[PDB]
Amino acid sequence: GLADALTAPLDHKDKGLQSLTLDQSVRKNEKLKLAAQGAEKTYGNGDSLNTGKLKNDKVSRFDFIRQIEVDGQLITLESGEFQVYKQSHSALTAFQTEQIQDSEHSGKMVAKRQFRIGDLGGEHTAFNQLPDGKAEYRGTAFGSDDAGGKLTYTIDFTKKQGNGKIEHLKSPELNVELASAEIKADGKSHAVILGDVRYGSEEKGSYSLGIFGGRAQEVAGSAEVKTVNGIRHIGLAAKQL
Repeated sequence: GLADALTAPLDHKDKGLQSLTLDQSVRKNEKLKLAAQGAEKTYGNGDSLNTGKLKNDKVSRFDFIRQIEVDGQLITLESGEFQVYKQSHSALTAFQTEQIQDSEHSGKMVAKRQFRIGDLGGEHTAFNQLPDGKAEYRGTAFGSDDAGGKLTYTIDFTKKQGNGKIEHLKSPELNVELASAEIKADGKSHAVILGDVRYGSEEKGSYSLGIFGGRAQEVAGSAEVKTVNGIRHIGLAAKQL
């Protein structure tokens, strides 16, 4: 499904989420080239990724090159692995950097590793159309070199509160509690949750989730965990059973 995501047109026959707009994953004035399984495609800011072709509830992986066109020619600025986690009403992306442009010689690349979240999108649940009871979510938490995290989350729509936890990441300090937090209305009037992240009794950062699907089937977003090495980013996506 990787080559097809790069070569085939959007087809509503494929399982949703059908597509994802790459607003954050491609910066204005730059281009993003993805390659996998013998195919490639280049994206500009605002283009859509064909997530329809990707498998649900798993991380799909592409090689990426972030490029800039300067007076006709394409210069590589960064390369590595582009990750996409697909659910039915939501999706998110992330970047594992492996190389960056040398700071002095534009034509040279230098080994360098780092990790960051890209886009989060899908069919946002309207704040004023939230369901009634309580809901349980289960899914994935993924960070640099580790897609084996397990996300547990619970929403009480009556109290408009959510809370949960991350387990099983290889780095134990990343297995944090996602502390109780209020469901609020976005600037786009979408339902969102912003909360603290905790380990033991202590605050360790923050998390941010959007609620997706007509019936709040899904949550997705990310967490930042403060560490002595220092901030670690974790992608988050879960769904009702």
